[PDB]
Amino acid sequence: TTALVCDNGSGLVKAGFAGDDAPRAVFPSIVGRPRHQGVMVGMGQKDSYVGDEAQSKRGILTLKYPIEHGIITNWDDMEKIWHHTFYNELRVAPEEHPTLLTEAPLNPKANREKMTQIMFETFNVPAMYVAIQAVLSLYASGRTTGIVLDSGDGVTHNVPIYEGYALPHAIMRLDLAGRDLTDYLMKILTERGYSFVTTAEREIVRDIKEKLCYVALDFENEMATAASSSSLEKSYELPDGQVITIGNERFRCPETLFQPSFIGMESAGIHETTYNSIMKCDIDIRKDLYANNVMSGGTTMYPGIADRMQKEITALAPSTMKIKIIAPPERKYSVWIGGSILASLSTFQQMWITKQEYDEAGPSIVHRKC
Amino acid sequence: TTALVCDNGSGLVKAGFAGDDAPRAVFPSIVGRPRHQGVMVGMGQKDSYVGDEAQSKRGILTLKYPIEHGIITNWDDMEKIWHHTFYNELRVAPEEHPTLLTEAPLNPKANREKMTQIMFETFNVPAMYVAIQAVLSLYASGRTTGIVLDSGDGVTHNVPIYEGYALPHAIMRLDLAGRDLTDYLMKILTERGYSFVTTAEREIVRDIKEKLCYVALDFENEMATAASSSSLEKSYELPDGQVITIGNERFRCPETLFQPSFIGMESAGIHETTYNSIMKCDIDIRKDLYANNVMSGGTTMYPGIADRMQKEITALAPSTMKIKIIAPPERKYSVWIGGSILASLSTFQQMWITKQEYDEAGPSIVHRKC
Amino acid sequence: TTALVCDNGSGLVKAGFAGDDAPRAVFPSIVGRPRHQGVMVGMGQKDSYVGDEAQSKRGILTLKYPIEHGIITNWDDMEKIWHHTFYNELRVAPEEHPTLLTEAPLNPKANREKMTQIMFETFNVPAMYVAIQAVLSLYASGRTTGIVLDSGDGVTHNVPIYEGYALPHAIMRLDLAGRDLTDYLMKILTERGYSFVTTAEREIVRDIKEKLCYVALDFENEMATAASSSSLEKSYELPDGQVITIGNERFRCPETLFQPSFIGMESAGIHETTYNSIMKCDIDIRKDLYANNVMSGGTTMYPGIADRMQKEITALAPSTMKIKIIAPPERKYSVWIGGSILASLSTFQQMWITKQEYDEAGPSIVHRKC
Amino acid sequence: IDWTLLEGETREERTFRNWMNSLGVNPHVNHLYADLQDALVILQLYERIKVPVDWSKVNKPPYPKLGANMKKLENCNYAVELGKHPAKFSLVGIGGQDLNDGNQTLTLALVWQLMRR
Ligand SMILES: Nc1ncnc2c1ncn2[C@@H]1O[C@H](COP(=O)(O)OP(=O)(O)O)[C@@H](O)[C@H]1O
Ligand SMILES: Nc1ncnc2c1ncn2[C@@H]1O[C@H](COP(=O)(O)OP(=O)(O)O)[C@@H](O)[C@H]1O
Ligand SMILES: Nc1ncnc2c1ncn2[C@@H]1O[C@H](COP(=O)(O)OP(=O)(O)O)[C@@H](O)[C@H]1O
Ligand SMILES: [Mg+2]
Ligand SMILES: [Mg+2]
Ligand SMILES: [Mg+2]
Repeated sequence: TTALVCDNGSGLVKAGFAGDDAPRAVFPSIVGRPRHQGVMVGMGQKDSYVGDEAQSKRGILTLKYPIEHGIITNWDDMEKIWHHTFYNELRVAPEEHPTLLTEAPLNPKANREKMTQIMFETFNVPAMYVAIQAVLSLYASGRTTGIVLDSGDGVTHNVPIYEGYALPHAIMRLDLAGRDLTDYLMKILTERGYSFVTTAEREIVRDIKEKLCYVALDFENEMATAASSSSLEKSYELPDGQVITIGNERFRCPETLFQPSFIGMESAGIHETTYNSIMKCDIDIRKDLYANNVMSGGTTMYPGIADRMQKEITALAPSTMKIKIIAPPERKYSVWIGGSILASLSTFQQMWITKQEYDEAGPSIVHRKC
Repeated sequence: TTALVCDNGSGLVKAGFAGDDAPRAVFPSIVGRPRHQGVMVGMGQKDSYVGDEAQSKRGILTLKYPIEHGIITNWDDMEKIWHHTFYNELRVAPEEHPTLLTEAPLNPKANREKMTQIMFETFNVPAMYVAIQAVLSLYASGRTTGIVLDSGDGVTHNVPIYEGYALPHAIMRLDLAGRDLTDYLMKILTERGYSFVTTAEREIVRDIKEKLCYVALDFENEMATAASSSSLEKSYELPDGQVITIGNERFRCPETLFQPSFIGMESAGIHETTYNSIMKCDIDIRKDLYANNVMSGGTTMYPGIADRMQKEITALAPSTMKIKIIAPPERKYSVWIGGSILASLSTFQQMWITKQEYDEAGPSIVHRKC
Repeated sequence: TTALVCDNGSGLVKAGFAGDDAPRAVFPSIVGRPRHQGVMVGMGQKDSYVGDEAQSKRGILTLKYPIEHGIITNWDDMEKIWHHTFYNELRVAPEEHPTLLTEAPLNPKANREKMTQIMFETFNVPAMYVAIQAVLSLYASGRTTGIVLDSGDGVTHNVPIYEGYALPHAIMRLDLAGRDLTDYLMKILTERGYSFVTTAEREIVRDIKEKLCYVALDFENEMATAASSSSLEKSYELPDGQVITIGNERFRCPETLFQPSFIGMESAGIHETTYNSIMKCDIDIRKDLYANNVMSGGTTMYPGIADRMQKEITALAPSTMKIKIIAPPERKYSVWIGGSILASLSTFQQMWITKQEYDEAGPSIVHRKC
Repeated sequence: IDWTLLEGETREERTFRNWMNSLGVNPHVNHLYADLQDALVILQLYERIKVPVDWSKVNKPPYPKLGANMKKLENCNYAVELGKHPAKFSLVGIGGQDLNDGNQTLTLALVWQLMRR
C-alpha cells in the first residue's frame, strides 16, 4: 500500500505517508506524567501524556524526552509515542503500511536492532527500512554529490557524498544541537535574573530561543554593539503575563555551535568540523563537496546561520575557490521529504526489510539490509 | 591596613578581619521595624532594628530577611546592615580597610555591579574583591581539588574543582536551604496543632529546627520507628512557657533536602545534584571529585547528614571505588575562614579592585576582576 | 663525552646515553595546556605540560602531539620537549654530549634542516648525526642484511638492506600506524555505545589498545567465533569506575593494518607492502631478504602479528623456500638500541656532524653528512 | 657526619642530600621529596650560587594552621620565579605545585642544575 515515513527525531516527530511533500504529524517527542495530587474525583484516569496534551498540561506534568542525542534510552515511552502517532495522529494500521524510519550516523547497533525488533513484533509492519537522515536530506534537495550537515535536537553530523557514494571515514557525529543550546541559554539567563528550572519551563526557554536567538555574523562586533547600544534588546512575554528582556543572550546562545567551549566542550565549531570532513575526503571530490553545502534541521533556523557558515568556510577555504551554501526553507522537514521521495521510488520496493527476512535472520537483518 | 572579610549571607552575616581564624561579628541578617503603637513618651525614637536588637525585641517588631536566596531585594536594608557591621559590630571605618565579600554562584550580574558601586561610593574603601563561597570553603579545608556542597540560609550550590580548575558547565545552583526547611517544618507543625504566623515566631521555629531536627540515615524505617514508637519524640519549650513535642517532624523536615517533592518542588536531592555535577566533568577527574567532597554552611549541621550523604553517593557510585565527604566542624564559618586566608595572602593583594580602577571602569570592573 | 641517543618518535620519546642497552627516559611526546578556569591564586603559573604531568592532569588539559606521521607540525613544542628530555629526564648538558636523533625515510628535507638548525643553535652540542630508524633496528638485531618493517606511531616503512647496502628504490613509506589504529578504535567503539571525543579519552583508548587488542590470525574465523560464541568478550574499567566490554573490536582495529580500507585507505596491507619492497630488489638478494624480516616499533606489539606476517608472506612466497620473521622482545626500543650501538662505535666517531661543519655549511650539511 | 645508606635511594639522590647537608642548610635534609616541599632549602641554596633572594616575600617556617598550604605554594612559586628570570634556568614544565607536591623528576632536575652552578 502506502509506505509510512516517520522521522523520529530527538525533539520533534515527523510522520506521514510516502510521496507526500510534507509530514502529516509533527508533535513533540515527550511523555508527561502528573507531578501533583489530584483531589477532585474523575480526572486522574490519565497517567501518561504523549502528544501536545503533555505540552498543554505541562504545569502539572513532568516532561521527559525519551530520545537523548538521537540515542534511545526509554523504550516504553517510544512505544507509547509510536502507538499515538499510528492510531491518533495518522490513524492508520502499521500492519498494512510499511514504515520507513531515520537513524543518525555513528549510532550504536543495539539501538537499530532493538527498534527493528520492536516494529517487527509490536506493530509487525509488513516491511521496513532504516536510512540515514543526511542521505534523505540530499534526496530532498535532489542532489547526489555534496556534504550534508544535519543539526536537529540531539545530533549534529557531517556526511559527504560524491555521485551517490558515501565516505564513512570522513563521517563524524557531534552531540551538540538545539537542546544543548537551550540549556546554555538557560544557564546564561540567570545573569539577568531569569530563572527557569522545571521541565515545563524548559519548553518556554526553548520557545524564547527559537523566537529571539540569531547567529551573529561577527561575535565581537555584536559584543560591542550589545555593550554599547540597546538596539539588540528584545522582549518576550511569559505565559503568566510576565515580560523579560534580553539583548546579549540572543546571539550568545547560537555561538556555542561555532564555539563549543562555551559549554566547556573541547570540540571545535561546526565550520571546522565541516572543513575537517571535506579535508578527510579525496582532493578531487573536495571541489564538488565545497560547492554543495546542504544543511537541514530545526537548529539551522537561526537568522544569519548561512552567512556565518559561508564566511567561516571562505576563511577556511583555499581562498582561490568558490563556496556555495544551500539552506532550503524546508530544512526542518528535509529528512522527511527525502524519506518520502525514497520510499515513493519504485526501485526502493526491493530493499524493504520484509517480515520473512526478520523471521529468519533476527534483528540483525537490519544491519545487512541497511 | 588589614583586610575585612565579611560573609553577607541570607540569614546570618559573618564579619571580621583577614588573618583571624573565626569571624568577629555574627548576627542575623534581618531588619526589624515596629508594628505596634507607642503610648509612653521616650521609646518611639528608634525607627529600625538591624542587629540582635531586632531579635530581642521581635515581640513588637516585624522581621524582614532582606537577602533572599542569596539575592538582594532591599538595598537600604543591607546599607543599614553594612553600616551596623562596620561601625557597631567591627567598629572599623571602611575607608582604610579593603573589604572582601562573598557571593553565591549563578547570581545576576546587576547584584554584583550595584553592590560594588554602593560599597565604593558609600563606604569609600580603597579596594575590594569578590570571592565565591564554595571557593572559600575549599580555602578553609586547605584543598585544591574537590567538589564543594555549600548550603547556607539561601543557596545550596556545587562547584567541582580539580587541581584548582573549576568547571562552569558542571556548576549548578539549588535554591533550597535552611529557610525552606524551616518553612516546611512550619507547614508540617500544624498537623500536631502548633501554629506560628508572626515573623517573630519564624525565628522560634528556626531555633526548634536547629535543635531537634536531624537527617535520617534511612527515612522509611524512621517512619515506622516514629509511628510505632515514642522514642523519637522531643520536647521544646516556647519563650512564653508552653512546651511542644515533635517526634516525626524532627527528621521529616531535613528529608526535603533529599526529597524536594515534599514542598512540591520538581528538583532532585542534594546527593543527586552532586552526582550529576561530578558526572558533568571529565572522566579522569571524577575519581578525585568523588574522593574530595566538601560540605559547608549552617544547613549542614543536622546530625547524620554526612552518613546519609555518603550512603546516597555510594548507591550512586560505580560501586568499585571509594567515596568520602569532608565534614569539618567549622563548616558554618568555612566561607569566612577561606575569605580570611585569601585576603591574608600576599599574592592576593594585587587582585584587590582598586578604587581608581572602579572610578575609570564603572561597576562593570567587578565582572572582569572576579 | 658520552653520546646521547634520543629517539623521539611521534608517540613516545626514547632517550639515553650511548652504550646502554635500554633508554633511560620513555615518556609520551605530548604538550598539555589547560582548558578550564582557575579561581584560586598561586597555581595558574604553569602554562604547558610536557612530560608525564600532561598525562596525569589530562582531565583539565588538552593534549597535542607535536610530531604527526613522523612529520613535525609544531616546531615550538619540540623546544620544550627537548629541553625536558635534556634537563628533567636525562639531566645532562647538551653542549657536552653529542646527541644522536632518528628520522623516518622519505621525510621532507625541510624537517631535517630545521631540526638540525634548531638543535645546533639552541642546545649548542659539539656534534650530531641523523640515522634512519630502520637501519638502527637492524643494528639492534646484529644484522647487515635484511628488510626492516618499522611501525611506530605515525610512520610504517620498509627498508631492505643487503650486506650493509640499502636500496632506496625499494624503500617506501606508509602513513598508517598506531595513531590511525586508535582513531579507528574510537570510531568503532561508538557501535557499543562507548563514545570518546576528548583528547584525554584518546589515551584511554590507547590503553584499551594495549590491554585488549590483538591481531587475528584468520579474520573471518575470528568474526565467526565472535558472532557465534562470546569467549572473545573482554572487560575494561574506566578511570572513574565504569566498566566497558568489547569482544569484536579487539581484532578489528589491528586488521586495519592488513586492510587499510577499514579507514577508507586505498593502500595495500603491510605484508603486501614488504612483499612489493622485496620485489623491487635484486632476485639474487630476495633470498636473503625473505629470510630476514625484522620488526620494530610499538605497533608490532599486537599478539599474533608475527604469525600473521609469516602466513601472509608465505602465501605471497613462491612456495619453494621458507619465510623467516624476526620479532625480538625489544622491538619497541630496537631503534634506540641500534642508535646506542652505532654511537658507541669508534668508527662512527668520525661520522658526527661537528659544529664547525655546521657553522660553514648551514643546516644543509646534514643532507650530505647523513 | 651522617654517612648511612637508606633502604631506597639512588646514588644521585644520595649525592644531592650529602651536597646540601655539607653546604650548611638550616634544617637537616633527610629526604629530598619530603623536605623540599616548602622551598625554603631551595631559597637557602639560591644565595650560595650568587642568586639574590628577597626574604620579605618569603613566609617564615612558622605557618598558621589556616592557609599554610597556600603559603608553601607561594614559596614554591617565588622560588621558581627567582630561578627563572635572574638566574637563567632551563626548567620546562616545572611549576610551584610540582615542588609543593614533591615531583621527583622536576626536583632532581632543579637540584642537579643547582650543583651545576
Ligand atoms: N526559528 C528557530 N530558531 C532557533 N532555533 C530553532 C528554531 N526552530 C527550531 N529551533 C530548534 O531546533 C530544534 C528542532 O530539532 P529537530 O530538527 O526537530 O530535531 P530532529 O530532526 O532530530 O527531530 C528545536 O529543539 C528548536 O529548539
Ligand atoms: N544545628 C543545626 N541544625 C539544623 N539547622 C541548622 C543548625 N545550625 C544552623 N542551621 C541552619 O543553617 C542556617 C544558617 O545558614 P548560613 O550558613 O548562615 O547561611 P548564609 O551563609 O547564607 O548566611 C540557619 O538558617 C539554620 O536554620
Ligand atoms: N602493547 C602495545 N600494543 C599495541 N600497540 C602499542 C603497544 N604499545 C605501544 N603501541 C603503539 O605504538 C605507539 C608507540 O610506538 P613507538 O615505537 O613508541 O612509536 P614512535 O617511535 O613513533 O613514538 C603508541 O602510541 C601506540 O600507538
Ligand atoms: Mg533530524
Ligand atoms: Mg554562606
Ligand atoms: Mg619509532
